[PDB]
Amino acid sequence: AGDCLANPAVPWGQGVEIERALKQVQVEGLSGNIKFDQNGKRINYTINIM
Amino acid sequence: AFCSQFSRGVYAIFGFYDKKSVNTITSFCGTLHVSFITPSFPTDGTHPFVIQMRPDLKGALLSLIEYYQWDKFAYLYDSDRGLSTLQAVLDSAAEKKWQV
Amino acid sequence: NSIQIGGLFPRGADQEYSAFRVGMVQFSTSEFRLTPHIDNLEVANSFAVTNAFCSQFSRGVYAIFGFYDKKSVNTITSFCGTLHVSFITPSFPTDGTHPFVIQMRPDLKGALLSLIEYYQWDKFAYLYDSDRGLSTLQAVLDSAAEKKWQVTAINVGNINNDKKDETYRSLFQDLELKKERRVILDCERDKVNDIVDQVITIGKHVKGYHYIIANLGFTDGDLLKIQFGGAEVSGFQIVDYDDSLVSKFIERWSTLEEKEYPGAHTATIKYTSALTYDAVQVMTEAFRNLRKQRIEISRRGNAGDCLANPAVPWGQGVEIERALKQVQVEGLSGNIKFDQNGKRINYTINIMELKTNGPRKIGYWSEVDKMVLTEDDTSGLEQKTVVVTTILESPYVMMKKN
Amino acid sequence: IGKHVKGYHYIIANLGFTDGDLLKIQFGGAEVSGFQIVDYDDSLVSKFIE
Ligand SMILES: *[C@@H]1O[C@H](CO)[C@@H](O)[C@H](O)[C@H]1NC(C)=O
Ligand SMILES: *[C@@H]1O[C@H](CO)[C@@H](O)[C@H](O)[C@H]1NC(C)=O
Repeated sequence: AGDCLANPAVPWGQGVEIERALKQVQVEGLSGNIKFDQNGKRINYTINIM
Repeated sequence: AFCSQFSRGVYAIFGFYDKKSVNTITSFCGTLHVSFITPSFPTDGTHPFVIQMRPDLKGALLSLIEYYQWDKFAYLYDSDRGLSTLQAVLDSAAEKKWQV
Repeated sequence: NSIQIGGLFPRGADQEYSAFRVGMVQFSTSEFRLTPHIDNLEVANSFAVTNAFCSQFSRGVYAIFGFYDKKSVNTITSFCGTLHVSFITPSFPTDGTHPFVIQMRPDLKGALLSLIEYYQWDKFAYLYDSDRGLSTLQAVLDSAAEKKWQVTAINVGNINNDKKDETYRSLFQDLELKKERRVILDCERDKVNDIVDQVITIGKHVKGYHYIIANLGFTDGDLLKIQFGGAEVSGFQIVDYDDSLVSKFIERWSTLEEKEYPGAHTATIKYTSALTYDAVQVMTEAFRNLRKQRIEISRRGNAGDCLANPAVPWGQGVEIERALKQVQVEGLSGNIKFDQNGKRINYTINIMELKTNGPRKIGYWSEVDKMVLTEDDTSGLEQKTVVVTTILESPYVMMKKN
Repeated sequence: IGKHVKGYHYIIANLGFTDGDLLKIQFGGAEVSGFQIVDYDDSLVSKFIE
C-alpha cells in the first residue's frame, strides 16, 4: 500500500466493501444484539439499568 | 502505528482511541479507506469506516434521570472518555429545565 | 541568508495570509530573509495536516507557522513534540502545557470571568461553539460552583444551515421561558453575526437584554446592527486602534490595493490576523536573537521521513524554542511575552461596551490586576441636591435620641 | 431601532401588501396588517403567474 503519506493518497478500492460487511454483521454477543447503521453506531442495543 | 498496518497490507484494524487520538483514527480511516473496530466511547457524529462496538449511552442516562424524577443533581465527569454524554445532559438541561 | 520555515494556512483564511506577508516586508533585513514554504490545506482534516507537516519536516524547516482546529490540534501538538519542530499559531489557546508551540492568542478565560463579576451577573445564557474548544466553557463551569451562578449553556455549534432560521428562533423561545435578558456568545467573529442576525429578526435586542461577545475581536463582527436596539452589548478587543504603533500600521494598511491583498483596503484588522503579523515579528526576532547568541541552526541535512523509527529529534530544534519563547517585542496585540509553556503572558485584553456613538473602551484585563476601570467621568445623570430649610420645634422637627 | 417586537402594530396603507419584503418583520412580534388587490389564490391569477 506504499507510505500512508502518499501524495496524492489514492485509496485502495477493496476497503470500502469491508465496511459494508462489518456494518451489516448482525450476530449475538456478550453485549446483547449487535447491529450497526450506516454510521457505525450501535443500534438495536440493550443497556440494562441496575 | 496506523501507517505501519497500512504498508503491511492489513484489511481491518481493531483498536482503541482516546479523546486526543480519536481525530487521527477517523481522519486517516476516511482518507485511506481502512475499517476500524473499537470498543472505545462512541464517536460524536457519523464517522466513516468506524465500527463502534460501544453502544451510545447518552440516551440511557437521560432516561434514567427522567425515571427517578431528578431535578437538581451533581454531574461529576472526567475528561477521559470525552464529554459527549456531558453535552447530552447540558443540552437537555434547558429542554426539561434541570439544575446541573 | 534564507531561513526555511513551514507555513500552514487554512483554505479559507485569506486575510490571515495577507498579514503574514506584510510582516515579511516590515521586518526584512540585509542580515537575513525568511523563505516561507506555504501549504494551503484544510485545517480540519488531520491527514492533510499530517503530510503538510511531514512535507515541511523532510524539506528542512526550522519553524512552522500555522493554524489548528479542535480536531487537528492533537496532530500538531503531538508531531511538534517528538520531531522538536517549533510551531507558531494565532489559534485558540490549548488545553494544558504543550512544548514547541507558540500560542499568539492570549488566554480569554480569565478576562471573561472578570467581566461577569463586574456586571454582577447571576443568571445568564452561554451560547458556545465547539470550534474554538470549550476551555472557556470549562472556565465558567468550574467557576460556576465557586461563585454559585445559574448558566444555561446551549451548544449553538450543531446548526443546519437550511433549518438555521427555524432552530435559532426556536432556541430563544426556550430562553424566553426564563425571561432571559443576559446572553453570552462564545463564538468566532462569524457565528456572532449569524446569531445577531437572528436576535434582530426575532427582536430580542431591545432595552432589557444585554450581550457579551466572548472573543478577542469585539469590533470584528458587524456591531452596527445591534447598535440601536436598546440592549447593552459588551465584548473583548485585543487590537487597540489608539496605539501609535497600530495607527502607523493602519495608515499603511488602509492604502493598499484590494486586488493583491484580499480584504486589506479597510481601516480594521481581525484579531486572528493581527496575531499573525505579530507572529512574524517574533519569528524574525527569534532567528535574529539566534544570530546574536551564536547558535548554529543549519540542519545537518535531510531530516528524512517524519515517520522515522526511532524518530530522530534533530538537536538544533530545541534551541529554536528557547529563542521564540524569549522574544518580548511590541506589535499589534500589545506587549508580547511568553512563559516557559507558550501561553501569552503580560497581555492586555480590552473590555468594550457598545453604545450609540460606536464602540467604547471602559477598561482592560491583566492576569495580575484582573479588571480595571478607566475614565469614570462623567456620570450618566448629575442629580442635583435640594436644600430643605426648617425650624426646630416639637413635634414637627425634633432630633432622635441617637 | 427595535419597534417591531410584541406590542407594536402597523397598517400598510397601500394596495400592495405582499409586494414589498415582509419576511423581516415577520418574526419580530409586532402585528402587521395590510391590503392586497392581487389575490394569488384565484385561478385566473395562477395561470397568469404560471
Ligand atoms: C433488533 O434487535 C433485536 C434484539 O435482539 C434483534 O433480535 C433484531 O435482529 C434486531 N433487528 C435487526 C434488523 O437486526
Ligand atoms: C510587562 O508589560 C509591561 C507593559 O507596560 C512592560 O512595561 C514590562 O516590561 C513587561 N514585563 C516583562 C518582564 O517583559
